[PDB]
Amino acid sequence: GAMGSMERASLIQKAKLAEQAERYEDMAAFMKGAVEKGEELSCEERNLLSVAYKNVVGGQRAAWRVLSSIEQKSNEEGSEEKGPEVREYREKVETELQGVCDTVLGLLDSHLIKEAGDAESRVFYLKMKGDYYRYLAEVATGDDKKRIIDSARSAYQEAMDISKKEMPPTNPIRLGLALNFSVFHYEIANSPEEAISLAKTTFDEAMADLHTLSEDSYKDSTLIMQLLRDNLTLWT
Amino acid sequence: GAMGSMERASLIQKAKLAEQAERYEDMAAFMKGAVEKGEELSCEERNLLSVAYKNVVGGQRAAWRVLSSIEQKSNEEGSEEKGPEVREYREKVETELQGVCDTVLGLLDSHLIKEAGDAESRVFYLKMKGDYYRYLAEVATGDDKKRIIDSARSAYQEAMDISKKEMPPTNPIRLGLALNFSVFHYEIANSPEEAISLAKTTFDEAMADLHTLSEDSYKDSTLIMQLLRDNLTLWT
Amino acid sequence: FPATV
Amino acid sequence: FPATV
Ligand SMILES: COC[C@H]1CC[C@@H]2/C1=C\[C@]1(C)C(=C([C@H](C)CNC(C)=O)C[C@@H]1O)[C@@H](O)[C@H](O)[C@@H]2C
Ligand SMILES: COC[C@H]1CC[C@@H]2/C1=C\[C@]1(C)C(=C([C@H](C)CNC(C)=O)C[C@@H]1O)[C@@H](O)[C@H](O)[C@@H]2C
Ligand SMILES: [Mg+2]
Ligand SMILES: [Mg+2]
Ligand SMILES: [Mg+2]
Ligand SMILES: [Mg+2]
Ligand SMILES: [Mg+2]
Ligand SMILES: [Mg+2]
Repeated sequence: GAMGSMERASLIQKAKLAEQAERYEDMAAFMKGAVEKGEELSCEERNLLSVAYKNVVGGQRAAWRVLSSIEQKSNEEGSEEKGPEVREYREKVETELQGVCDTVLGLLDSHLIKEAGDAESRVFYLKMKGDYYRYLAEVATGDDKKRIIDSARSAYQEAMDISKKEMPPTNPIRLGLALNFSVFHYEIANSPEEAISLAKTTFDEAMADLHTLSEDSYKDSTLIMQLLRDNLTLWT
Repeated sequence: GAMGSMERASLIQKAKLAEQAERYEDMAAFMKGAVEKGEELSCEERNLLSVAYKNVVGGQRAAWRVLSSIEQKSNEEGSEEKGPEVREYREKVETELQGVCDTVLGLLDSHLIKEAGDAESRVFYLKMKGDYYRYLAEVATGDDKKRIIDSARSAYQEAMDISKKEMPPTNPIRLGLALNFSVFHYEIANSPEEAISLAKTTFDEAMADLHTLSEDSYKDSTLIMQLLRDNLTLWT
Repeated sequence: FPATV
Repeated sequence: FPATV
């Protein structure tokens, strides 16, 4: 596409500059261009890709939630019918969000996942696949809502199976995957008990593996562990 | 343009929704579409237009500053030549910023300013004109840098002359105009003494007019007065 | 909302 | 940076 003429290393460089500048749409476009060069991504490059799109779709989600809440109140008993505008603009944001999710899912399917053989890349990408189907599910209503939910579940489950076989319990990717799959259970799949069980088991098994880590590996790990605890406190 | 098929009232409605959602690019596009309907803007609509574009160009400016600082350090003695990427990406953001400023200046010239006859609209739009030429000046270097600076000065000055004749000293538009013209003097025109004199005179003359106001008019006014004082404290 | 990473 | 409105 429009990044086809730019060197891979230059795209990576500019993705890092965009991050520093909090220009996440640009970041995402640079990283999409880098993925489309066809080479596998390194560990640091995978993080650039995920950060970029997480921040883009995060903003879209926050806006969608604002508009959906306005829309719902606008459809209460005793609310003045204020016309089609709120629905229209919610739909506009929704379609843009879906477009970004489809773009990410397309990068993962062409051809990041199929070429990822090491656990740390394969689980990373399958977690992203679950995440972006989850974001599609957050806005889904039609005939394919259940299929979108199952697509998210299936990606998360494959990631979970690999992570438990191939990674230590304190691995940050394993921990973040469990965090998000637990949220998927609570918020998407109407399975709060599974969400709580997964978060607690994950936390406890990570606690018992901390003793093997250096001081630095004891960081993003206890960081994500605190998010698991935060969620458990919200949920119980 | 792309808003040509949407009702003016619907564009205004959606601009307010975009603001609530912190979707300022959308906000700006809706308000551009509203301006292009060709009718004058009300007081509230003028505020929607200015907020939208202020937030868009504000983000671009913040990013430009991050990248320009990286670029400058990259051009220090003993800095590894890291290639053209930082300059390129700074230029990309700069060109996009210039594009937004040109769009705003085009709306003001076609035909907001020429149809604005009441002081509160004419000063408002001329202040915006000064502001967006100021943002162009912040990134300007070539043959027309001095002309861009003088365009900003000329718009601010016409706004100042009208505001002093036609508005009370506590009028928030008059106060905000003086605030920004003072910053123009300090940061753009290399005239810190004029900046300080303007901020102090404005503050003192507003102080002496507060007694005429209701409790609410005593609000955005003392709000902007505090910004004048903040700047004076930074500058002295 | 609950936390995700 | 100084304040503007
Ligand atoms: C596809 O899922 C990516 C998830 C899995 C967990 C974690 C992930 C994303 C990123 C790149 C990382 C984060 C850690 C928690 C950041 N630390 C701090 C703030 O102190 C947050 C970032 O969003 C990484 O650093 C972390 O190593 C890994 C990759
Ligand atoms: C073209 O220049 C617009 C400037 C002139 C001063 C002020 C302006 C902009 C807006 C629309 C307004 C502001 C006041 C200060 C907001 N108050 C608070 C936060 O408590 C900030 C907004 O950016 C307005 O409300 C204020 O009335 C006027 C219009
Ligand atoms: Mg090459
Ligand atoms: Mg839809
Ligand atoms: Mg289990
Ligand atoms: Mg009409
Ligand atoms: Mg340039
Ligand atoms: Mg004077």
